Amino acid sequence: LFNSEEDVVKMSPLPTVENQFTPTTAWSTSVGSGIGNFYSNLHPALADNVVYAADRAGLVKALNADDGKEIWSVSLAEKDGWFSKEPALLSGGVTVSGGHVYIGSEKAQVYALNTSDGTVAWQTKVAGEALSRPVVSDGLVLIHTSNGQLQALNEADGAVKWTVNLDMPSLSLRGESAPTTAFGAAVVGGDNGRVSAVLMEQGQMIWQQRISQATGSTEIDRLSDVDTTPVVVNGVVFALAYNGNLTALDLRSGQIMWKRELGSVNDFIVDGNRIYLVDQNDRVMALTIDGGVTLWTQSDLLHRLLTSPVLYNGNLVVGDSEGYLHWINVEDGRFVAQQKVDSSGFQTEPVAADGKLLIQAKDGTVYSITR
Amino acid sequence: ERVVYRPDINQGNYLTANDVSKIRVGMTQQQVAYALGTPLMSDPFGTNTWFYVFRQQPGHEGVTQQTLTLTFNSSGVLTNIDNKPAL
Amino acid sequence: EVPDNPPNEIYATAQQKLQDGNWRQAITQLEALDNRYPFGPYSQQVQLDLIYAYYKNADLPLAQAAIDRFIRLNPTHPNIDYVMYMRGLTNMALDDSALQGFFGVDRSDRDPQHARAAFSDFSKLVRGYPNSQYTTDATKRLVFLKDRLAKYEYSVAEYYTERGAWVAVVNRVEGMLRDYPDTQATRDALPLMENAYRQMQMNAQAEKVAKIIAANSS
Amino acid sequence: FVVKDIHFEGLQRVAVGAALLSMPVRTGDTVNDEDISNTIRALFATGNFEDVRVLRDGDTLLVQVKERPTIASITFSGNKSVKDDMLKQNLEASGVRVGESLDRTTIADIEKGLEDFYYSVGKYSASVKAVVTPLPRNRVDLKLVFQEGVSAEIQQINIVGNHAFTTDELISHFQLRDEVPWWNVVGDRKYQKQKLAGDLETLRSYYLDRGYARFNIDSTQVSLTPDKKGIYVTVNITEGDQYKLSGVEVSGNLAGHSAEIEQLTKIEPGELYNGTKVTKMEDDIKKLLGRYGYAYPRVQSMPEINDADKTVKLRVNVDAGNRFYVRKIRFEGNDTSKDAVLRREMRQMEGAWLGSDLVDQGKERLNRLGFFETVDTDTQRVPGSPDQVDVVYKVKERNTGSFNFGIGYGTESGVSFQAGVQQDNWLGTGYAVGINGTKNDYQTYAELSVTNPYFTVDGVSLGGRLFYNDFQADDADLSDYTNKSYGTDVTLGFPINEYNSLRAGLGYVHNSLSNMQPQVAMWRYLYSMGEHPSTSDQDNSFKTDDFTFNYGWTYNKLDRGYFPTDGSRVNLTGKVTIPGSDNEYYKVTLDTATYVPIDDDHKWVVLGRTRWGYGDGLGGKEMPFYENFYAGGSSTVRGFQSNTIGPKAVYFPHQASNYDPDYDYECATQDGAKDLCKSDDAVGGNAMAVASLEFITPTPFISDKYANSVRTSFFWDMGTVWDTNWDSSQYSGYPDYSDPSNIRMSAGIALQWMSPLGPLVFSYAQPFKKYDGDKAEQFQFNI
Amino acid sequence: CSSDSRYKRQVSGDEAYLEAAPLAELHAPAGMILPVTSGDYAIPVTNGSGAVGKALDIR
Repeated sequence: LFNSEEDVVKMSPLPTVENQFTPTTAWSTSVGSGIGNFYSNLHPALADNVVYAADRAGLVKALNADDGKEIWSVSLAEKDGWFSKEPALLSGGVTVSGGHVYIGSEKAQVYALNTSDGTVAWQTKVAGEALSRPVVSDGLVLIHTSNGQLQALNEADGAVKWTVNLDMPSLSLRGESAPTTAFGAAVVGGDNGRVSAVLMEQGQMIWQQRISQATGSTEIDRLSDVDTTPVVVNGVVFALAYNGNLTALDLRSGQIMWKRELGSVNDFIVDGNRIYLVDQNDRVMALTIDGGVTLWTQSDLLHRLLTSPVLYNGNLVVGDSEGYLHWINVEDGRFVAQQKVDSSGFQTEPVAADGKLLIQAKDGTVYSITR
Repeated sequence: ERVVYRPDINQGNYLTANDVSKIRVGMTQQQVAYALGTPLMSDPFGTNTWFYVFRQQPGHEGVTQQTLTLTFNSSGVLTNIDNKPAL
Repeated sequence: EVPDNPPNEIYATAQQKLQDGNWRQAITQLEALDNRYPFGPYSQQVQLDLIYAYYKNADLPLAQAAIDRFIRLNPTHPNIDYVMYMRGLTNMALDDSALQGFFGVDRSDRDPQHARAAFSDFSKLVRGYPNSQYTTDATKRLVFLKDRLAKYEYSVAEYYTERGAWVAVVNRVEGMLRDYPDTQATRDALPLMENAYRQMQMNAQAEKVAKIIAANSS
Repeated sequence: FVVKDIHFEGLQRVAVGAALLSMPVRTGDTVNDEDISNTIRALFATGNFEDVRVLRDGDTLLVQVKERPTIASITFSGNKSVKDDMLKQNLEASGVRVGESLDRTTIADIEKGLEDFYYSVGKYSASVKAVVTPLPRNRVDLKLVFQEGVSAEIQQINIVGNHAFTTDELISHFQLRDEVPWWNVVGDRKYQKQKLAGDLETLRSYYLDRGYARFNIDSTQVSLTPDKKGIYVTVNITEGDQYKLSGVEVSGNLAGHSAEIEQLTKIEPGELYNGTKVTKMEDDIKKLLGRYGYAYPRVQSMPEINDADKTVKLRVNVDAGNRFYVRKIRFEGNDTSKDAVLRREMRQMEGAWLGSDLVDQGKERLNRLGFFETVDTDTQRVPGSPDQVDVVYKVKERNTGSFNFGIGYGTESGVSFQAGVQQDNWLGTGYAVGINGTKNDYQTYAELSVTNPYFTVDGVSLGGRLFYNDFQADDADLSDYTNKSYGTDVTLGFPINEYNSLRAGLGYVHNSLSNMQPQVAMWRYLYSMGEHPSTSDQDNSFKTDDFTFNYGWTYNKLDRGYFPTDGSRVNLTGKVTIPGSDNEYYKVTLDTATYVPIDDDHKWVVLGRTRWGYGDGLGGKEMPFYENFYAGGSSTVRGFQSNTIGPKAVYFPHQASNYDPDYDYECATQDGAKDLCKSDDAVGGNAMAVASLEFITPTPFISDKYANSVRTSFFWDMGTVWDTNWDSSQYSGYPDYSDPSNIRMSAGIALQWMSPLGPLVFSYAQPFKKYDGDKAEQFQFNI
Repeated sequence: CSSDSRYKRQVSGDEAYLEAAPLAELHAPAGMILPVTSGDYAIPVTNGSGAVGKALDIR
């Protein structure tokens, strides 16, 4: 019927579904339509034993953990988005500290909903789309946004501590540069292909170092799950450009002590001296801190829209936005387990929490993966 | 001719009374052409004779014309603001 | 075109089909020559042989290409003037041509778009190449052509006589009078200037034009 | 060392000297192996050398070169949707083309240029590699794979900060269109940043004219999402506020036109600020000055946007040229038609000032030429004075030669045929010729038509028509009504205005009928003729030398006379008789031609065809049964055969047609259908209301090089024809027609095919309402 | 006049530029001198050693 009408495309699926510790979700309590086709984060924060989790529908839940049961469920509104009074469609993921479920919107908003009812204990607008999850630290709800702005908002009552542009991308090379505080600097990357550390006191540029190019005529990866967000394991500062070129900069000057400009790393953690990273090939691999010495790699993972490789249930778990979870041999690259618990899958990082692996997929959003 | 109206004979390019009073006998062609410009008909035969001339007939009700020519000398200095009417 | 052959293979199979009159199979091998050998030693002649092929295949703008592709690319021949001939010779037949001739209506009062170009090239022949055998047509092919410019321009003086825009009669005529020194349509433009002047009551100015008739009686 | 000679190996697109002078050690120069290595690079610095191997025979150079030039072939592959030439332009952007110096350094800018071309396509996942593949003696193949990953589509233009407009109802009237489910299709939603730029300027022209002078679009953040398809556009804008256009300060060079130059800038002071009216009231003055002969009409507004009361005040800077502007005119693109025939279409005269409308009214008269395809103007201001303009009405003529025919049996049953050929004012004569005719064994028809369309400069179309219809309707004889109707019909055209053009003429219709069919409407009008001949036999005659008076008039505002997209032609034509005619009737009729663009792209254009007519006797008569109205079957409504709209002829009881054919041409005859039958051929009505509703429609699979000349026209066609003398008297136990309730219907597609012999319209319909007496010909193919 | 197994036809054409010799020269009396030529109208006549038209050199 509908086959002969349309045209064709291409991608790369998952090989070697492994189950050596046979995985499963422990609860299933999904928020709704989860991350969506905006560059969005809906990262479920689990506090009060409650997965405060949101989707790109404005709907924020309170999925009380060990069953994900609803403590509360609110749907947030926007104020300038297309006209006004529109659902939040959250770009920033759920941050929770105190009675404050901080979620950032795709239109302009960054919230903080009280963690008993989800009533917005404050919301504070950021300039354009909150490119980052609302990173909440030191009285500052630090967001790097669509306009390249490190925006710090007051985490108790809502008040813009500052909003400072660092690396405005071209149109908006959508880079979650999410501002991590290190050495007095909220270290927050560059969406056009840079990395910065910016002083956490009021947003003073400690350094911004250009890492890789911009997307458009200097063609680098837009298709990367951009984690311009600096994972600052000590001041060899591990971070990414817009394509995800891993770079290890100085914390006070940006001196790139080594880089995987060679890489265009999508999702990376620096597990001590083991930079467990989803590469541009979506190869899960381990790198050092003083170099990108490939302590191991993985070709079992190869072009799935992966999450971050996180150690849980004895193995390095990495889901994807194809729903395949993958428990990686942490010592070398091998699928120990695979859980295809979604098929729209997780554009949020696997929250190895509650004794589970809490996730947010796009359709079957909040599960909690076990083995 | 019993016609009261048909598509009318028409023209433009004829000096306003401003354009006549903008200039004087003695005024050079360029000095004449400062706000009069050039006509669309001058004299290739004799002197500078700048014919700014109208033509019109409003439906066989008497044909109209405004032949406002500027006879200069060959130095271009105006010698005649020659403004002939209809017929 | 023939494939990547030696040039004189392609030049011979160009040249025979000129002598065969197989001008397409000349162009098949005049240009497959110039495909890999436009630096052929005869590529100046090939360009002329292209005009020999094109215009005798009646490919007049393609000749006009190879006419200019002679003078631009390989002008090294004394048939630049032939090219200046064939430029207009393209441009003369490029302007006024129709199937209306068997019924008996005009072509020369029409617009002279390419005919003004043939007016140029046959002038550029008799000016820029006045030595040439090609000037012989070219001198003749200015004479009708300025009258073809005249009888085109006279038609507007003819029409604006009908319009009653009597300035606009003289606008063509005195322009034509300034244009054409010998064409009859200009001598026939000539009284319309006086005629229009008399409707505009420039009767004395009209008789300036009437004494031209006393001189263009001669 | 000094080189004695150089060996020039492998050049084939470049010369020895093209090598030799790009050798820094040329022949005779002192040669070094430094100069050899200088020679390797600089011969490669030709860009026409695939490899350079300069060596020496002691000092005698020997340069060994493979070269990448003249490219033998360029291949494109994997380009599933995008055409290979569109990719070739980015190769031709990168200087890589067939028969040319390849540079294999330029393999990448082929591809990087192409993927960035692919970015601007409406994709971003679309990749390309170029392949260099050498071929005889210099040649190469330039193969290209194309990795078309996915296109890009706009998803939601996230116009944040939007404080007077809901972006969602803006997108429905934006250019980036949406809503394609399996129950709605408007067209695809591909990511067009160029439409998006117009969308933000739709958004600007949404705001700015309400009051929003200091509306501003703050920022714009396209969702460069890791899919390379999902495009959201996080636009920051700021409403500003409603301003009020609250003053008009129009000044500058006004040239004595100062009063209406104020009035062409009328606002009310306090009018909620219209930014578009501000620009409008500029050009309001500009055409005005362009009517005086100033196409130096420089008119520049200035809203003094006064936020102290949230208002603006419109300063306007007006320049009003110098007079007497149109020096002369020219024409071009009429190398085949005489220019003064086209100059008398023109209304701007030389020796005038510029009427900019005068230039274009004759150009609109040039637009309504019909023997054209496009018309332009070229209003060259002649320098040296701002009284000096030459207006070159560059035009383009139409095709010449059109043919028609007819069939039904030939060459074996006598010589029976139909003919017809057209000249289309052949190559621009000023003489329109279209000639037709038919000779069959049942009738022989003669007709002539010639027109001098510009016999006089007013617009007098010297056009005459004559006719000799030796029509017998031969069964084997006058056994089915003769009509030897002959004579002439001459008509002249007269423009009194530029759209108002009148028509009038006379008709000599020397009718000579005999053996008229016993259908009552023949006699019913003959009963109004004073004739009461045989109801029961076809033996009866009808002679009338109908001295008739024809008339007409056009309104001509439909733009093209060739292939319009917009406008309206209102074209009247009717007839009446005179005292002295052998019949005293009239017939008035009116048709139209109006093109209404559905979209403003004018490839979606409504076409209105509707026919209305009435005629009866002027006194004591009728308009004839042979003058009654009709439609159906390629006339207005398709899916029928001809004469299916109208009073369907009812017979008297009949015996013998002077040889009624034995059970053929049966007419309630003695040979069948006996005693008051009715055939399903329309004798038609003395009144008419029939129509057709076609559409200019785009064809995205037909190349629009001739789909602007092919009018693929879907229709639903309808209409009624009734007689005000077919009232239910004899046609009472039969189809009665007295009203516009006799409507036929069909829907389908017309396919106008502009051949070199003209437009060819083939149609197919299904009669969805078929009234009484209607034949069905769904397959109707006309030439 | 009557078809006889693949007859042929007749067409028409024009080459009048070839035969045109300079026409009756416009003059002017004194005090009335129009410029006679404002272009390449006044034929800069050369008729060097060859024919008129396509009878001349072909390549």
